[PDB]
Amino acid sequence: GMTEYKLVVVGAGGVGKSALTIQLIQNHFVDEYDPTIEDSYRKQVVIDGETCLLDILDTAGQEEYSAMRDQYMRTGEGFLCVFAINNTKSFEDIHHYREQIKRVKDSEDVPMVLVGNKSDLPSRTVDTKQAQDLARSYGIPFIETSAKTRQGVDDAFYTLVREIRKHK
Ligand SMILES: C[C@H]1CNCCCN1c1nccc(-c2noc([C@@]3(C)CCCc4sc(N)c(C#N)c43)n2)n1
Ligand SMILES: Nc1nc2c(ncn2[C@@H]2O[C@H](COP(=O)(O)OP(=O)(O)O)[C@@H](O)[C@H]2O)c(=O)[nH]1
Ligand SMILES: [Mg+2]
Repeated sequence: GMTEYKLVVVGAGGVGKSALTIQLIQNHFVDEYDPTIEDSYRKQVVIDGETCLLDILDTAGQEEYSAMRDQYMRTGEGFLCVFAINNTKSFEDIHHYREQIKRVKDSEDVPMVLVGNKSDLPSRTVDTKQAQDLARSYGIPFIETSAKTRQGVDDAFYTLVREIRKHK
């Protein structure tokens, strides 16, 4: 049977969660996607020669710590924690996203990748060393991406699948 991997993309509003998801789905950069739309999208891909089905939840909206939202997020098998390299606040939020993921999964071992998006921009405020060091602190991979140019997009999603495979 073809394995399906449920991946959830999280991070502050405006970091490029939708742009990254749509680059994976459409193979096209979408600079404008209603920031309120939270939805899921599937794609069949080959990852290391194995054809699998990805189901990508692109999160959006206000925080809500409720039984129903926790249940929806608990469906995720792996998470991309996305910040933008020109937005320090988005980077400072990362620990909170990781903490909430571990809380809903009730696990100290949740497949996760740190993603530094907007790598095409010159306006960097978060050094690559700081981001690599954050991923090292938490023992997770770090991928530099640009939804604009497609830099890192497969690397981010496919690495997360590799992390789910290691966990399962
Ligand atoms: C960084 C904080 C600090 N608070 C002030 C506003 C900014 N923040 C903020 N904003 C918007 C969203 C989130 C946020 N934090 O986790 C999450 C996710 C989706 C991640 C996956 C696991 C769970 S489980 C659950 N119920 C969630 C929810 N809602 C989440 N989303 N956090
Ligand atoms: N230059 C650049 N802009 C990006 C990139 N990804 C997203 N954007 C822009 O960042 C803003 C937020 O993107 P969006 O995908 O809506 O973020 P979301 O709120 O996390 O879903 C929009 O103005 C996008 O055009 C990227 O990699 N590079
Ligand atoms: Mg969005």
